[PDB]
Amino acid sequence: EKAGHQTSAESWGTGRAVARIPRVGGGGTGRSGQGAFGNMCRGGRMFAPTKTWRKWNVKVNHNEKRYATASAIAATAVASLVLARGHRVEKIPEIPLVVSTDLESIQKTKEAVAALKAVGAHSDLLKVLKSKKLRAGKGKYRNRRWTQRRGPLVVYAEDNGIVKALRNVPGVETANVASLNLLQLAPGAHLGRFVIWTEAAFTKLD
Amino acid sequence: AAQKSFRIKQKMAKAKKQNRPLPQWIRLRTNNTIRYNAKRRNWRRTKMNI
Amino acid sequence: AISKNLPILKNHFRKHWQERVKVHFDQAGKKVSRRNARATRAAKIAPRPLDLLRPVVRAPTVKYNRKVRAGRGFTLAEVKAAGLTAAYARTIGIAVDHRRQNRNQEIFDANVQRLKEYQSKIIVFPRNGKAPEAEQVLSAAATFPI
Amino acid sequence: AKQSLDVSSDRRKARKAYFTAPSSQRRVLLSAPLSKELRAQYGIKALPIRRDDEVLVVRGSKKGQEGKISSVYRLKFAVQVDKVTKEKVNGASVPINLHPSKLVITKLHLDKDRKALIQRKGGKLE
RNA sequence: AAACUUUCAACAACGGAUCUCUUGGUUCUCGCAUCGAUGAAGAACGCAGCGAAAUGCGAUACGUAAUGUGAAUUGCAGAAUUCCGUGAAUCAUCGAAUCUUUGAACGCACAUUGCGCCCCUUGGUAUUCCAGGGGGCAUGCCUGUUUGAGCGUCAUUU
RNA sequence: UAUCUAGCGAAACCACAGCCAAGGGAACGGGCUUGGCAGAAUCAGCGGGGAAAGAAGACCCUGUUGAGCUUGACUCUAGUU
RNA sequence: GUGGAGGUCAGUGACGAAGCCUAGACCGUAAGGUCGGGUCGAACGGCCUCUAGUGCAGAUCUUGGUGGUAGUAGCAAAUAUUCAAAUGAGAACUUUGAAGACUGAAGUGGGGAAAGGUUCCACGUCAACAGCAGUUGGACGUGGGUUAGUCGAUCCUAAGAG
RNA sequence: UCGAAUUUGGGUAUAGGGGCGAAAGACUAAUCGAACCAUCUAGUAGCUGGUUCCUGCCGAAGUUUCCCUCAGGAUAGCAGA
RNA sequence: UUGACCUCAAAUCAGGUAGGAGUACCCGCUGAACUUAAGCAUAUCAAUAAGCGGAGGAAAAGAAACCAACCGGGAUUGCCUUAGUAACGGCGAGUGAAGCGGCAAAAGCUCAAAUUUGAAAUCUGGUACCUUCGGUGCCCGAGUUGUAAUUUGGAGAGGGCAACUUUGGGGCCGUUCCUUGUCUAUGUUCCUUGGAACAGGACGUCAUAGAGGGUGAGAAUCCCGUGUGGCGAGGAGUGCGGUUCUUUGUAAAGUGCCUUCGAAGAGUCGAGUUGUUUGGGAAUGCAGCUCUAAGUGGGUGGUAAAUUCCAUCUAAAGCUAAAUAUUGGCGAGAGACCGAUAGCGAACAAGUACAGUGAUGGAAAGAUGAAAAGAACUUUGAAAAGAGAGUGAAAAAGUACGUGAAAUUGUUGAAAGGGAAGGGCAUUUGAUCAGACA
Ligand SMILES: [Mg+2]
Ligand SMILES: [Mg+2]
Ligand SMILES: [Mg+2]
Ligand SMILES: [Mg+2]
Ligand SMILES: [Mg+2]
Ligand SMILES: [Mg+2]
Ligand SMILES: [Mg+2]
Ligand SMILES: [Mg+2]
Ligand SMILES: [Mg+2]
Ligand SMILES: [Mg+2]
Ligand SMILES: [Mg+2]
Ligand SMILES: [Mg+2]
Ligand SMILES: [Mg+2]
Ligand SMILES: [Mg+2]
Ligand SMILES: [Mg+2]
Ligand SMILES: [Mg+2]
Ligand SMILES: [Mg+2]
Ligand SMILES: [Mg+2]
Ligand SMILES: [Mg+2]
Ligand SMILES: [Mg+2]
Ligand SMILES: [Mg+2]
Ligand SMILES: [Mg+2]
Ligand SMILES: [Mg+2]
Ligand SMILES: [Mg+2]
Ligand SMILES: [Mg+2]
Ligand SMILES: [Mg+2]
Ligand SMILES: [Mg+2]
Ligand SMILES: [Mg+2]
Ligand SMILES: [Mg+2]
Ligand SMILES: [Mg+2]
Ligand SMILES: [Mg+2]
Ligand SMILES: [Mg+2]
Ligand SMILES: [Mg+2]
Ligand SMILES: [Mg+2]
Ligand SMILES: [Mg+2]
Ligand SMILES: [Mg+2]
Ligand SMILES: [Mg+2]
Ligand SMILES: [Mg+2]
Ligand SMILES: [Mg+2]
Ligand SMILES: [Mg+2]
Ligand SMILES: [Mg+2]
Ligand SMILES: [Mg+2]
Ligand SMILES: [Mg+2]
Ligand SMILES: [Mg+2]
Ligand SMILES: [Mg+2]
Ligand SMILES: [Mg+2]
Ligand SMILES: [Mg+2]
Ligand SMILES: [Mg+2]
Ligand SMILES: [Mg+2]
Ligand SMILES: [Mg+2]
Ligand SMILES: [Mg+2]
Ligand SMILES: [Mg+2]
Ligand SMILES: [Mg+2]
Ligand SMILES: [Mg+2]
Ligand SMILES: [Mg+2]
Ligand SMILES: [Mg+2]
Ligand SMILES: [Mg+2]
Ligand SMILES: [Mg+2]
Ligand SMILES: [Mg+2]
Ligand SMILES: [Mg+2]
Ligand SMILES: [Mg+2]
Ligand SMILES: [Mg+2]
Ligand SMILES: [Mg+2]
Ligand SMILES: [Mg+2]
Ligand SMILES: [Mg+2]
Ligand SMILES: [Mg+2]
Ligand SMILES: [Mg+2]
Ligand SMILES: [Mg+2]
Ligand SMILES: [Mg+2]
Ligand SMILES: [Mg+2]
Ligand SMILES: [Mg+2]
Ligand SMILES: [Mg+2]
Ligand SMILES: [Mg+2]
Ligand SMILES: [Mg+2]
Ligand SMILES: [Mg+2]
Ligand SMILES: [Mg+2]
Ligand SMILES: [Mg+2]
Ligand SMILES: [Mg+2]
Ligand SMILES: [Mg+2]
Ligand SMILES: [Mg+2]
Ligand SMILES: [Mg+2]
Ligand SMILES: [Mg+2]
Ligand SMILES: [Mg+2]
Ligand SMILES: [Mg+2]
Ligand SMILES: [Mg+2]
Ligand SMILES: [Mg+2]
Ligand SMILES: [Mg+2]
Ligand SMILES: [Mg+2]
Ligand SMILES: [Mg+2]
Ligand SMILES: [Mg+2]
Ligand SMILES: [Mg+2]
Ligand SMILES: [Mg+2]
Ligand SMILES: [Mg+2]
Ligand SMILES: [Mg+2]
Ligand SMILES: [Mg+2]
Ligand SMILES: [Mg+2]
Ligand SMILES: [Mg+2]
Ligand SMILES: [Mg+2]
Ligand SMILES: [Mg+2]
Ligand SMILES: [Mg+2]
Ligand SMILES: [Mg+2]
Ligand SMILES: [Mg+2]
Ligand SMILES: [Mg+2]
Ligand SMILES: [Mg+2]
Ligand SMILES: [Mg+2]
Ligand SMILES: [Mg+2]
Ligand SMILES: [Mg+2]
Ligand SMILES: [Mg+2]
Ligand SMILES: [Mg+2]
Ligand SMILES: [Mg+2]
Ligand SMILES: [Mg+2]
Ligand SMILES: [Mg+2]
Ligand SMILES: [Mg+2]
Ligand SMILES: [Mg+2]
Ligand SMILES: [Mg+2]
Ligand SMILES: [Mg+2]
Ligand SMILES: [Mg+2]
Ligand SMILES: [Mg+2]
Ligand SMILES: [Mg+2]
Ligand SMILES: [Mg+2]
Ligand SMILES: [Mg+2]
Ligand SMILES: [Mg+2]
Ligand SMILES: [Mg+2]
Ligand SMILES: [Mg+2]
Ligand SMILES: [Mg+2]
Ligand SMILES: [Mg+2]
Ligand SMILES: [Mg+2]
Ligand SMILES: [Mg+2]
Ligand SMILES: [Mg+2]
Ligand SMILES: [Mg+2]
Ligand SMILES: [Mg+2]
Ligand SMILES: [Mg+2]
Ligand SMILES: [Mg+2]
Ligand SMILES: [Mg+2]
Ligand SMILES: [Mg+2]
Ligand SMILES: [Mg+2]
Ligand SMILES: [Mg+2]
Ligand SMILES: [Mg+2]
Ligand SMILES: [Mg+2]
Ligand SMILES: [Mg+2]
Ligand SMILES: [Mg+2]
Ligand SMILES: [Mg+2]
Ligand SMILES: [Mg+2]
Ligand SMILES: [Mg+2]
Ligand SMILES: [Mg+2]
Ligand SMILES: [Mg+2]
Ligand SMILES: [Mg+2]
Ligand SMILES: [Mg+2]
Ligand SMILES: [Mg+2]
Ligand SMILES: [Mg+2]
Ligand SMILES: [Mg+2]
Ligand SMILES: [Mg+2]
Ligand SMILES: [Mg+2]
Ligand SMILES: [Mg+2]
Ligand SMILES: [Mg+2]
Ligand SMILES: [Mg+2]
Ligand SMILES: [Mg+2]
Ligand SMILES: [Mg+2]
Ligand SMILES: [Mg+2]
Ligand SMILES: [Mg+2]
Ligand SMILES: [Mg+2]
Ligand SMILES: [Mg+2]
Ligand SMILES: [Mg+2]
Ligand SMILES: [Mg+2]
Ligand SMILES: [Mg+2]
Ligand SMILES: [Mg+2]
Ligand SMILES: [Mg+2]
Ligand SMILES: [Mg+2]
Ligand SMILES: [Mg+2]
Ligand SMILES: [Mg+2]
Ligand SMILES: [Mg+2]
Ligand SMILES: [Mg+2]
Ligand SMILES: [Mg+2]
Ligand SMILES: [Mg+2]
Ligand SMILES: [Mg+2]
Ligand SMILES: [Mg+2]
Ligand SMILES: [Mg+2]
Ligand SMILES: [Mg+2]
Ligand SMILES: [Mg+2]
Ligand SMILES: [Mg+2]
Ligand SMILES: [Mg+2]
Ligand SMILES: [Mg+2]
Ligand SMILES: [Mg+2]
Ligand SMILES: [Mg+2]
Ligand SMILES: [Mg+2]
Ligand SMILES: [Mg+2]
Ligand SMILES: [Mg+2]
Ligand SMILES: [Mg+2]
Ligand SMILES: [Mg+2]
Ligand SMILES: [Mg+2]
Ligand SMILES: [Mg+2]
Ligand SMILES: [Mg+2]
Ligand SMILES: [Mg+2]
Ligand SMILES: [Mg+2]
Ligand SMILES: [Mg+2]
Ligand SMILES: [Mg+2]
Ligand SMILES: [Mg+2]
Ligand SMILES: [Mg+2]
Ligand SMILES: [Mg+2]
Ligand SMILES: [Mg+2]
Ligand SMILES: [Mg+2]
Ligand SMILES: [Mg+2]
Ligand SMILES: [Mg+2]
Ligand SMILES: [Mg+2]
Ligand SMILES: [Mg+2]
Ligand SMILES: [Mg+2]
Ligand SMILES: [Mg+2]
Ligand SMILES: [Mg+2]
Ligand SMILES: [Mg+2]
Ligand SMILES: [Mg+2]
Ligand SMILES: [Mg+2]
Ligand SMILES: [Mg+2]
Ligand SMILES: [Mg+2]
Ligand SMILES: [Mg+2]
Ligand SMILES: [Mg+2]
Ligand SMILES: [Mg+2]
Repeated sequence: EKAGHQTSAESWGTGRAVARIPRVGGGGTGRSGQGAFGNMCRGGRMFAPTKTWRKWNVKVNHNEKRYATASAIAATAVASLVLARGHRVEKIPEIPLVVSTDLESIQKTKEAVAALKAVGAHSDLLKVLKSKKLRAGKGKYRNRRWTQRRGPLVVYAEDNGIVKALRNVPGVETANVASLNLLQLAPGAHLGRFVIWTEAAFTKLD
Repeated sequence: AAQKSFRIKQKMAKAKKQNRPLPQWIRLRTNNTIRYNAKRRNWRRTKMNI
Repeated sequence: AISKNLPILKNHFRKHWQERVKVHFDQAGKKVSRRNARATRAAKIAPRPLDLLRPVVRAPTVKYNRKVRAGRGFTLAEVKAAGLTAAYARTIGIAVDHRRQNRNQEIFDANVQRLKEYQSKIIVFPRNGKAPEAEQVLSAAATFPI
Repeated sequence: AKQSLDVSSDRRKARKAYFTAPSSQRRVLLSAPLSKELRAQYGIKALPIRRDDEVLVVRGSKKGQEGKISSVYRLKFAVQVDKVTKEKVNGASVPINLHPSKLVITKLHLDKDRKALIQRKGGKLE
């Protein structure tokens, strides 16, 4: 907020054949005389400088919110939306994809991946990995360096090692039915996330 | 001036000692970055103001 | 600056207000910090239960006297009538209010019975040593709802 | 996936830490992997390079060459193998700068301490 | 028709846009509570084998003691006794020291490397003069110690 | 001195520019319309023109813009009684 | 059409990304889009969304850079120079010798106060500087140089400070 | 004008609604009908200047009324959606 | 004459404390004007800036001389709300609180006024010893013009009667808290492009580790780290968990009944006036001057006064954690933030260089390459340099150094030009090029 304004610069008034921005006073440095404060001057304050009391968060009605996430769950069936969303699902048994509750208790990553593959997730786990790109923007040097696709969403009822087994495999996200988050059910506001429901989780939905 | 205080003659002594070119060996150091002496002074160009 | 059929507004922004804007960016911060603060008090406080026993009280004025509401402390009368002293009731997690006076019998029996049930549903460890670990119920308010 | 609240994935915080790292920290940064043989020989995967070790360049143009580490040039984040050098126009010879991660360690220079280190990591030795 | 002027292009100038960089900035959040007469913050002058500066330090001067590491430092020279070791290092850590001239800044002054006083000590034939070494002397205020003042005032002498 | 040479080498100013007559036009055109005309590249002079350059007109008016100064203009005030 | 953000095309790329050049090609009424070639060297784009420090010819606009002017105005106050030798790659300008002049002791002579602060002196030396020059310099480089019982300060008091 | 109300060095005092003035509103560091420095301050501006891509459709007003109003507002009207 | 007392002095007397800094936040003092009112003086800006004094990790506030008017509540602080409301206001412009309710945090108390009077029971200092944040003995001294125990309004005290119930002070080890150290997976296998493989292909491995950085180009698996755990070290400290030694006691406290009492802050409360301030209105706080109380009293009860009632606290002395604040400081994690004319003025020997008598003012300035491999040598040159050579993946990277736009400039090539140039529609000529035939 104090930026651009660390000068005691005055206008020179008119009558001096030169434009009338404030100008740095004094001499001997060549800053002395330069246009000041102005939003069009090198070094000036910017126009309408940004402020922290900008609205950052947003209120959504709790009920509209549920409608949204309800709808996002509804479309995790509907084979077409899931395909249309990325999500290589042509070679999976059926939709929804309900898996044995024994999944929640898997402790080890390699055993986790191996079952995800067994039930059909192979192609999607490969979409990620074959997709990691250097983020194009300046974000690439703002802690947003790489980029990739979004894997399957494994929904559990009780976490018994499954959340830790999967955590480190690219693209796979785990979630607990009782929670469930619109941002993962519909990444970037497209419907149709590939969801692998443990059976325990599937029944708790109701 | 021509009959000074020790404080002043002292300041001039430290002055003299800063009026020397770069010790050229520095130019060779790893990551060295100083090219020339950028604080070089001259009696007939910039007065030291005591 | 008067025009159109608009409601006359009163937007008090003629002092140097931009100097005194408080954005609660630390809202999530201070909740995390408040939760940890209680999780430490819980553990410091042995099996004792974070809060004290509060009395029933009838809320003041013609607008809130329908409701009943936790008051500050238990009055010297209720404490005695419920069979203990002020000085001691404090060390037993009971809040005592030297300022509150008893004018209504109903409330009085209410709080004296509230003190009976409190005493009957706690256990007070000996001064000695033992310290027969007995796990904290965390409120007391929750235990003895109003 | 970072999980502690005292690691920083901040790319700026990292690069500053590396380039401004003190000598004592660069010693461990300048670690070379032991050779296949030496690894089963010591039950140990790699070690902070040190001067009179014996090394084989398993990367770069000087792939295949080998020799004794002449100096660890911690300042330059670079190690110099006396045996791997440039000749110039004026015949003069000049060290090439090599990086421990592209070397492999073949014969260690053993101290009282160098051994106790190998044992501190959980190794066996000859 | 040249020259010249103009326009387009290639190659070469001038200039530093653009693209890509980033040990910097900016904003948010979390944790914490520690300057000083036991001389702070700031200033001045100094200090390296070869430095003007930046950084660091104080005549023990890019550092001394200690502790951890376990072999560098490196622009050049260098020492070499320091490499199975009370031990390399422009290392880390830091609990011990040194810490010029100053500064609230305190013997007095201070546009002065100006001028006193005391104590111990050393030399000069010296309690007294000169010179070297060490240790000292500001203000307000509190508690106490000692030495005092006043027909303010109590008793006690013969 | 200028002026020709060797070396050294600025500034103001610059919409684009630079031949006229009349006409009309913001009522005095370098450009527009109709005529006169019109031939490379230039040197020394010159003060007709460029309504030349130099300063967001000191004059004059407007502004619910000032300030120095004055006074039985409004409103106060140190002091003094 | 731009900067950044969610999703996606398992998009483009060191066998050459981005950029820049190009009276070469094509699409759109247009803002613009696409391609070829050349230069280049590490990143980058399409589509659905999100987002703003989002588009310049002007503001006697800000900062930087560049012209016409123009090899032009100009380099004319202080009476003045000349011949030879030496040096040197190079001499109207340096050094020496010779001549002609000047200041004319109210000095262009001989010292100081204030102020500068090393300019003093020697050796080396010409990239910049000395509005021609340069072998010369108050320039550059590297060194040397300021000796007190009696000269000053220090002591005293002045207006005054405190 | 040039032997004194002369010239002049150093030291010293006077400070901004204040100083100093053989009196010119002069002088007070190229600043004087109120010095310089920073801050309040991005002071206010009914006034001047500028206000950055394309295409498509519609498309005005200088009139009414009240205004310390007359270079401005409100109001109606015309305009779009 | 001698010894005290009171009050006042002096010491380089014995031991200590104050200054100054900083100041983001906190307690006070002091105090504008620009501005807004379309003019302007009340008002507004603003109880703001500038000035002055004083603190802390927070400060302050705080256990009701409170809110209320209820079926009453019950220290303070802060949020949500009350509310842009009650109210103030050239009633204009503008301004503007509080009680209740929900919530965060919670916590409570101590002096003064009392005869210990069968024993000043209290305390600083010196001194010797000790088990040294301290204890003991002794001696000066303080103190009756009152130091302790007791009591604090919620009470409480002196009597009298009647019974039970309860404990203090150390060691030492842990845990807790603080500072720290070390260790803990998996490819560097082949082929291709390359100067470099960290790139594409092939075949694998680890994964509670595919966060991040380094390394000759996009590296989970080359290095450091990451994840998960393990092994240590040095502190502090009475939180509490263990232990263990002293029994502090003819000590201290709690409660029932009967009786007598029941001390409670003054140039203050309050009142007049003046000024200031406040939403506070016949006056919200504050201050100056004058007047100045009382004890069934005093204060408050948001319209002045007289009378009668009622409600409600207990002033003029005091301490106190948390919830609260924080453009400063120490240490951390971050971002739909800026990307070297931007972002702090400063990404660099930046508050530098430079200006100013001074207060102050205050820049510009990042990038060869993976690596200096920073060009040996030859030749022309007085030198600088040029020309060869050489290095490099590249000199179309030569310490003028990545890319290297534009204005503007040189050269070469093409073309036009009788007082500007440039533009529109159209076609000749010259140059140049797409597509389509099949
Ligand atoms: Mg501002
Ligand atoms: Mg200013
Ligand atoms: Mg101009
Ligand atoms: Mg500027
Ligand atoms: Mg800026
Ligand atoms: Mg603006
Ligand atoms: Mg909604
Ligand atoms: Mg596994
Ligand atoms: Mg991979
Ligand atoms: Mg992408
Ligand atoms: Mg980005
Ligand atoms: Mg980018
Ligand atoms: Mg980009
Ligand atoms: Mg002198
Ligand atoms: Mg200066
Ligand atoms: Mg001076
Ligand atoms: Mg209307
Ligand atoms: Mg407001
Ligand atoms: Mg305002
Ligand atoms: Mg904040
Ligand atoms: Mg918090
Ligand atoms: Mg609580
Ligand atoms: Mg009630
Ligand atoms: Mg109520
Ligand atoms: Mg116990
Ligand atoms: Mg770890
Ligand atoms: Mg480590
Ligand atoms: Mg290791
Ligand atoms: Mg090194
Ligand atoms: Mg390297
Ligand atoms: Mg012919
Ligand atoms: Mg072109
Ligand atoms: Mg450039
Ligand atoms: Mg850029
Ligand atoms: Mg880079
Ligand atoms: Mg940052
Ligand atoms: Mg955080
Ligand atoms: Mg030095
Ligand atoms: Mg150094
Ligand atoms: Mg040190
Ligand atoms: Mg050395
Ligand atoms: Mg040795
Ligand atoms: Mg040791
Ligand atoms: Mg050591
Ligand atoms: Mg160190
Ligand atoms: Mg010493
Ligand atoms: Mg020190
Ligand atoms: Mg003094
Ligand atoms: Mg002295
Ligand atoms: Mg003196
Ligand atoms: Mg002697
Ligand atoms: Mg003798
Ligand atoms: Mg002495
Ligand atoms: Mg005394
Ligand atoms: Mg006495
Ligand atoms: Mg002429
Ligand atoms: Mg001639
Ligand atoms: Mg000429
Ligand atoms: Mg010539
Ligand atoms: Mg000139
Ligand atoms: Mg010019
Ligand atoms: Mg034009
Ligand atoms: Mg034109
Ligand atoms: Mg004419
Ligand atoms: Mg005609
Ligand atoms: Mg006419
Ligand atoms: Mg004209
Ligand atoms: Mg004619
Ligand atoms: Mg001619
Ligand atoms: Mg002419
Ligand atoms: Mg003329
Ligand atoms: Mg002219
Ligand atoms: Mg004018
Ligand atoms: Mg103007
Ligand atoms: Mg006026
Ligand atoms: Mg005036
Ligand atoms: Mg009159
Ligand atoms: Mg009068
Ligand atoms: Mg975009
Ligand atoms: Mg580019
Ligand atoms: Mg081209
Ligand atoms: Mg072309
Ligand atoms: Mg084409
Ligand atoms: Mg085209
Ligand atoms: Mg096309
Ligand atoms: Mg192209
Ligand atoms: Mg190409
Ligand atoms: Mg390209
Ligand atoms: Mg590169
Ligand atoms: Mg994309
Ligand atoms: Mg969009
Ligand atoms: Mg903008
Ligand atoms: Mg435009
Ligand atoms: Mg444009
Ligand atoms: Mg632009
Ligand atoms: Mg422009
Ligand atoms: Mg323009
Ligand atoms: Mg325009
Ligand atoms: Mg311009
Ligand atoms: Mg020009
Ligand atoms: Mg010339
Ligand atoms: Mg000429
Ligand atoms: Mg002339
Ligand atoms: Mg002359
Ligand atoms: Mg003559
Ligand atoms: Mg000759
Ligand atoms: Mg001559
Ligand atoms: Mg002659
Ligand atoms: Mg002569
Ligand atoms: Mg003569
Ligand atoms: Mg004479
Ligand atoms: Mg004469
Ligand atoms: Mg003379
Ligand atoms: Mg002399
Ligand atoms: Mg001088
Ligand atoms: Mg001399
Ligand atoms: Mg010489
Ligand atoms: Mg030369
Ligand atoms: Mg010169
Ligand atoms: Mg010259
Ligand atoms: Mg020359
Ligand atoms: Mg010299
Ligand atoms: Mg010298
Ligand atoms: Mg003398
Ligand atoms: Mg003397
Ligand atoms: Mg005084
Ligand atoms: Mg005045
Ligand atoms: Mg004034
Ligand atoms: Mg005054
Ligand atoms: Mg001036
Ligand atoms: Mg004034
Ligand atoms: Mg001045
Ligand atoms: Mg503005
Ligand atoms: Mg007007
Ligand atoms: Mg105006
Ligand atoms: Mg349009
Ligand atoms: Mg129409
Ligand atoms: Mg009127
Ligand atoms: Mg009117
Ligand atoms: Mg107008
Ligand atoms: Mg109307
Ligand atoms: Mg209409
Ligand atoms: Mg003393
Ligand atoms: Mg202070
Ligand atoms: Mg203060
Ligand atoms: Mg005020
Ligand atoms: Mg304002
Ligand atoms: Mg107003
Ligand atoms: Mg106004
Ligand atoms: Mg106005
Ligand atoms: Mg006015
Ligand atoms: Mg207002
Ligand atoms: Mg006010
Ligand atoms: Mg304010
Ligand atoms: Mg202030
Ligand atoms: Mg505290
Ligand atoms: Mg403190
Ligand atoms: Mg706190
Ligand atoms: Mg009380
Ligand atoms: Mg309350
Ligand atoms: Mg209202
Ligand atoms: Mg209003
Ligand atoms: Mg107000
Ligand atoms: Mg308000
Ligand atoms: Mg509440
Ligand atoms: Mg307490
Ligand atoms: Mg008692
Ligand atoms: Mg007492
Ligand atoms: Mg290969
Ligand atoms: Mg890389
Ligand atoms: Mg890289
Ligand atoms: Mg890439
Ligand atoms: Mg990596
Ligand atoms: Mg990675
Ligand atoms: Mg891995
Ligand atoms: Mg890893
Ligand atoms: Mg690893
Ligand atoms: Mg420690
Ligand atoms: Mg009281
Ligand atoms: Mg009165
Ligand atoms: Mg006041
Ligand atoms: Mg009233
Ligand atoms: Mg009042
Ligand atoms: Mg009453
Ligand atoms: Mg009354
Ligand atoms: Mg009550
Ligand atoms: Mg007290
Ligand atoms: Mg307090
Ligand atoms: Mg902060
Ligand atoms: Mg964070
Ligand atoms: Mg940070
Ligand atoms: Mg900048
Ligand atoms: Mg710019
Ligand atoms: Mg920008
Ligand atoms: Mg700047
Ligand atoms: Mg940097
Ligand atoms: Mg810098
Ligand atoms: Mg300064
Ligand atoms: Mg400076
Ligand atoms: Mg500079
Ligand atoms: Mg670069
Ligand atoms: Mg560059
Ligand atoms: Mg490089
Ligand atoms: Mg480089
Ligand atoms: Mg050769
Ligand atoms: Mg050759
Ligand atoms: Mg060459
Ligand atoms: Mg290549
Ligand atoms: Mg290239
Ligand atoms: Mg070359
Ligand atoms: Mg290049
Ligand atoms: Mg070179
Ligand atoms: Mg280049
Ligand atoms: Mg002509
Ligand atoms: Mg045509
Ligand atoms: Mg065909």
